[PDB]
Amino acid sequence: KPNPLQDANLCSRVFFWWLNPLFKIGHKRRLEEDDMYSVLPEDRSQHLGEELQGFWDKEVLRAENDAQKPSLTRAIIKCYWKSYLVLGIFTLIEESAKVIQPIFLGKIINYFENYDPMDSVALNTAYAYATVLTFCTLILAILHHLYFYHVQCAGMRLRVAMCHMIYRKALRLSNMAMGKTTTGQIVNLLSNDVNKFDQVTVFLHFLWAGPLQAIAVTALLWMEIGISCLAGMAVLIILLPLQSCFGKLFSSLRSKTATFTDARIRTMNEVITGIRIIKMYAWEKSFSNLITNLRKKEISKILRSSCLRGMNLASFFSASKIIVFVTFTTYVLLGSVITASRVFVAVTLYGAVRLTVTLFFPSAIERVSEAIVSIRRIQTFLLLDEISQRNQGLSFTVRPGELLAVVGPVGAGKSSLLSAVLGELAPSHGLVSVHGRIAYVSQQPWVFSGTLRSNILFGKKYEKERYEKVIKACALKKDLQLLEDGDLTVIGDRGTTLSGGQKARVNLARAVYQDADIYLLDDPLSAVDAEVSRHLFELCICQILHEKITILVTHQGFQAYKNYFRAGAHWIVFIFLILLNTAAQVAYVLQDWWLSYWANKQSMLNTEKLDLNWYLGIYSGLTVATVLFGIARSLLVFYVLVNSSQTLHNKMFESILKAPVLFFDRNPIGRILNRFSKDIGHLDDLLPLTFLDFIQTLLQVVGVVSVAVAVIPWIAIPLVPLGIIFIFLRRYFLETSRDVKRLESTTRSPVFSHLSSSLQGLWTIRAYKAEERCQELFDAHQDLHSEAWFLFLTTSRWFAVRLDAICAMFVIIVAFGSLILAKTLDAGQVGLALSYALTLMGMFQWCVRQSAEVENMMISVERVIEYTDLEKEAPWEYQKRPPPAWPHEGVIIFDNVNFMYSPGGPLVLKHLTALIKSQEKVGIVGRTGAGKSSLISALFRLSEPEGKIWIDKILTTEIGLHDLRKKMSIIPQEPVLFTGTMRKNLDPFNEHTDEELWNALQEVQLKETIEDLPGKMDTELAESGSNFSVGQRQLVCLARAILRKNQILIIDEATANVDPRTDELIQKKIREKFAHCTVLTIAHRLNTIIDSDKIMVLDSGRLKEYDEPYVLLQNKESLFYKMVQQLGKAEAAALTETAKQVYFKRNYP
Ligand SMILES: CC(C)CCC[C@@H](C)[C@H]1CC[C@H]2[C@@H]3CC=C4C[C@@H](OC(=O)CCC(=O)O)CC[C@]4(C)[C@H]3CC[C@]12C
Ligand SMILES: CC(C)CCC[C@@H](C)[C@H]1CC[C@H]2[C@@H]3CC=C4C[C@@H](OC(=O)CCC(=O)O)CC[C@]4(C)[C@H]3CC[C@]12C
Ligand SMILES: CC(C)CCC[C@@H](C)[C@H]1CC[C@H]2[C@@H]3CC=C4C[C@@H](OC(=O)CCC(=O)O)CC[C@]4(C)[C@H]3CC[C@]12C
Ligand SMILES: CC(C)CCC[C@@H](C)[C@H]1CC[C@H]2[C@@H]3CC=C4C[C@@H](OC(=O)CCC(=O)O)CC[C@]4(C)[C@H]3CC[C@]12C
Ligand SMILES: CC(C)CCC[C@@H](C)[C@H]1CC[C@H]2[C@@H]3CC=C4C[C@@H](O)CC[C@]4(C)[C@H]3CC[C@]12C
Ligand SMILES: CC(C)CCC[C@@H](C)[C@H]1CC[C@H]2[C@@H]3CC=C4C[C@@H](O)CC[C@]4(C)[C@H]3CC[C@]12C
Ligand SMILES: CC(C)CCC[C@@H](C)[C@H]1CC[C@H]2[C@@H]3CC=C4C[C@@H](O)CC[C@]4(C)[C@H]3CC[C@]12C
Repeated sequence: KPNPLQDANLCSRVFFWWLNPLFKIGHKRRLEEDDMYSVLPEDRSQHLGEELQGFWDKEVLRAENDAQKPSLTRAIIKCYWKSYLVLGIFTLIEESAKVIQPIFLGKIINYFENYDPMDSVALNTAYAYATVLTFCTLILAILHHLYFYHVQCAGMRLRVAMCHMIYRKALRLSNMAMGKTTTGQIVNLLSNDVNKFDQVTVFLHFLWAGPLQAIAVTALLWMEIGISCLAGMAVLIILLPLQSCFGKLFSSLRSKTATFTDARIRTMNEVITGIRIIKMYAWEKSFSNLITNLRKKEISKILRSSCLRGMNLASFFSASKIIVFVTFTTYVLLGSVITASRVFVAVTLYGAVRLTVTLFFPSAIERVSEAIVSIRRIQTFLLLDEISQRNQGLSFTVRPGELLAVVGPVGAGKSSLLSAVLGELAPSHGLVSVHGRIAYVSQQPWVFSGTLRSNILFGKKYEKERYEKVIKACALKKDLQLLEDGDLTVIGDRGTTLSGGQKARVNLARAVYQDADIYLLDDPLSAVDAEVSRHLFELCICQILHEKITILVTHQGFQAYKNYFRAGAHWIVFIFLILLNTAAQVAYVLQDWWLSYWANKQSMLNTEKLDLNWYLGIYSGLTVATVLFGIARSLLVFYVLVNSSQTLHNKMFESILKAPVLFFDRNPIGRILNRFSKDIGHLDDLLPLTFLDFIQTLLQVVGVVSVAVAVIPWIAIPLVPLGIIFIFLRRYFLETSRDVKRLESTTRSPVFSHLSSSLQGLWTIRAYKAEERCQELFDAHQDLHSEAWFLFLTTSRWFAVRLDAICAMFVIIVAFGSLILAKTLDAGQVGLALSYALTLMGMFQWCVRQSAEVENMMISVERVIEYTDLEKEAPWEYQKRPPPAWPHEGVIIFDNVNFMYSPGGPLVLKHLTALIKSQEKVGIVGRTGAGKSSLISALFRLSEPEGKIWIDKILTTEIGLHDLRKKMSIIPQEPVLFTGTMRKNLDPFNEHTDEELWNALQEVQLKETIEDLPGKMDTELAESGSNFSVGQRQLVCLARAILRKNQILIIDEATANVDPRTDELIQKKIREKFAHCTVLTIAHRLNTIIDSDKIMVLDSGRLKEYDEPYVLLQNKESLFYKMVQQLGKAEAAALTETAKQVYFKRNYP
């Protein structure tokens, strides 16, 4: 993949003319990894890493010789100073041009001030000054992009070399070092701490170009207006601590909102995870109340932070107005007069120095601080003790052809012995002599990123016959056939596409194919079956390894915007907001126009004087109006958008609380929580800020264009082509930038994956001498990502060059049409128009970038609105409320009941017809998934069933959901305890008394177990009772059932893996607590339901038998007797005897 940048001229490199085919291809179709350009030889990972490693080694040697600490910063400087000096030269030139061009602007205005229609030498000099101004504009607009690309490439090179050296160090760390650190510390310092180097170089040269530019601008201002510049300079200086305090207060406000956002997200996770149980118990109202309280508490602080951010933006908007106001107020109060040549030179110089002071210097300070911190961290990492290069009283030897075996309990030291053999255990005393290639198998299987064939090869050359022999010996044919691509299938991190046995088999195959002199195996057959383990142990060891040293360890659009804005406030508020923004921009421009009018009226004079009171009063009024309107616009925009976010969140949460269980079955929990964690997070604190910034910048651009058009009406003619070209160019760019932005995102993850895999299997990597091959693989992975970072930089520069070309064409048109039509213009108009044209720079590009960011961020709004209108089940309440004691008896009649999880899916129940008399015990038996689990769903109307179900001669489908689910108790398979007090977990609605709760706890025998915590019952618990036992949770649910005290009770899978003592306790309490309540039990074991009055028999969703268990046991052809006989003989006899005893005791007293 040749890189056309290698064969480009200087003219083709300044304008990025070599990137056109890529944009054409991206416009035609989509871009893949085959469409990228290979990196230049000077940008390869190995080259940069080796250079920086040599410099760092020299620095470390010098520091050790001089007996002091080494400096990674000093090494980096000594490496990159030569290449970073020339960028300093060009930034010096750029800042010089920025400072210089106001002088020629003022000279053009001065020509306009002494207009003589007959003189031509003055006109020629004015044309020359305009030409020099255009040259400065072209220097600032054209070459800056190549300069910026080189500046960013320097930081990219620094980051790549950093990553290479970090990986090289991490590949040889000692065991004590690995014990001190973790596998996450190495990953994070390369995933987030090395990215500071991409941004440190952009602002690195402003630390000396900020103060110098400020001093030069102050000197020029003193030359122009005099001592009056000190007021503007004082305001500009004061602007820095104000911003520092704003930041220090916003951070404090945000750290207080985070503590509520986290609690809200945790509660959301809990309710989403336990949605079936919450719907079963009808507690959605309580959870809604809790979430509403938390959301309101978070929203208050979000409102405070939004107000602070709006004030910050208003201050940024009106700072220039305030500076110019104070400067010229003192200028005219000291006794001088106002002229257009000086006013609009001071304005331009103040604008330049204001951008420099308020943005570039603080950004440089912050990024340099972060970079220094990161360099300190990396220097700390690069100095841990490393393994020395190979130059109780264990003493044994092993010869080739000997299958040594070690058998012992866990913790004996077999793994430690193998590590000592490999050299991992440092010999405190004794001597270990190991010579030759060593093959090692770790206890835990390890598979690195790549394919199965690549994993087996481990970098070795592929051989067909050897690979086939190894595969056949390892019995991997079935595992290969299990995959789609066979042996070429890509295995993900931790083998997500395979199993543990498959990973172990692949590792064994790789070890065998490596063909080492010494073979070491650790726990090979523990995680696999019997036949495969025997086949391995025989035909891959006793024959293959019979000639090798062996040691073995064995154990055997537009609607989106419309809805987003309509959710915020009524359309009248939108009209008022539009008017407010328009008035703010109008006043902002009218202040400058008033300065121009003052200059013109002073010039057209005569001694007569000007009304200072009048002019200064109108000036101050315009400034005050500008400031107030900016503040109002910012506050109103923030309030409206935050209210929109709040309303959207409320509607979405209310809709998802009522969505049926099918929606939660179809969607994963993480996907559900993403729209409450990330999308709402955007809508709450980033979209309003981005929207307000974009609106501000767009209105400023419109104001500049409007001033230019108003001064010279003919400028509206080239504007139509300049806008059409801009629209088409933006479409053309965005058709490829969005494809490039994802390549650099999906190519970054393999680096971290390889890092994690190499860290995990570091012992296996070092067992063989194949570590340079892993270094080369890491180099290739890093090259594949620097291959897309290159395009990310170059396409952005490509777009910026053409945007700057359009802006510079506009500036040139203004500056030359002013002189062409000089017979009708005057100094004030010319100065105003030309100064605004000069300010258009940077503003245009920032507006475009902010528009792109807003369009990117609207996806969260689209997702939130999509979840806002989900499906809704039957309402919780109906018009006809039931009698207060509708559970009179509990007789339940099923008549022609067909139930399916989803419409159009396979059926589960087929024509169920049965009757359940009050106060009887019913057992349910059958196959797993054969309709046993759908009975509770049909009875609780989780999915609306087909047919008629009668409870006390009332139809279930005729009464509301909350008026039905609340009157029948449920005991789930796995009980869940919700976060909160025991009082909350036993009675969320507070419908009972403390004495009743204590009585229930005594009945379930947790009262004594509870009354020893620091709190009586209000102790906070962990997620789903992590500090409690399964039996404890079951008894808590039993206490819930007793407290509810409903006539109908249903148990589903009571005991699965609980201790027999708690099982017997639960069974006896269930039997002796609910004598007068109808109980339906769905049990997977026949011991618990042997004494039931009747047993339901289900066969593939068909009701087969409905009679007494003894009667069914009498018939041998009955399904119940067959399932009994499957259990055994003695247990079957005991169950039959128990059924006979129950039948005799009940029916025949
Ligand atoms: C980005 C910057 C560093 C490059 C732009 C050039 C500048 C270094 C400036 C500084 C002083 C300027 C000069 C100052 C005064 C004049 C006199 C002026 O008037 C004439 O000599 C008459 C011209 C004519 O008759 O056409 C022409 C422009 C010129 C040479 C200027 C040309 C541009 C100069 C060299
Ligand atoms: C007219 C020109 C030549 C003046 C140049 C400006 C320097 C006198 C100052 C301005 C900003 C300063 C930097 C601001 C921030 C930092 C980070 C800071 O790093 C630390 O050692 C502190 C740890 C941390 O940053 O958390 C101190 C040095 C340094 C590079 C400073 C070095 C001296 C600098 C370049
Ligand atoms: C885009 C729209 C909806 C914004 C609001 C309307 C503006 C386009 C109007 C409202 C008031 C207008 C101003 C009202 C009066 C004048 C005086 C006028 O002064 C002169 O040049 C003549 C001298 C004189 O007025 O005696 C210049 C235009 C200006 C500033 C107008 C500029 C255009 C303004 C700001
Ligand atoms: C002459 C200039 C100042 C324009 C006049 C416009 C004002 C009449 C409007 C425009 C912006 C409005 C403000 C926009 C945003 C806010 C924040 C908003 O939220 C809060 O302060 C919290 C309210 C709560 O928590 O209930 C309350 C209304 C308020 C002050 C508005 C009050 C009325 C304002 C100042
Ligand atoms: C006196 C009138 C005629 C104008 C004379 C031009 C003078 C003032 C110009 C010419 C060269 C200019 C300097 C060129 C280079 C730089 C370095 C830059 O980082 C800050 C601005 C600064 C320091 C400029 C300040 C202004 C400057 C000294
Ligand atoms: C506050 C913004 C939104 C709009 C109001 C702008 C006001 C403050 C400005 C803009 C245009 C100005 C007017 C422009 C021209 C003249 C003609 C002169 O013989 C008397 C003053 C008068 C009439 C000015 C008074 C102040 C003025 C009305
Ligand atoms: C951003 C949008 C919504 C509103 C911005 C409108 C502003 C920037 C425009 C609209 C009308 C314009 C004015 C129209 C007419 C003149 C007279 C001319 O001799 C000097 C400029 C001046 C005074 C213009 C200054 C800029 C102006 C006030």
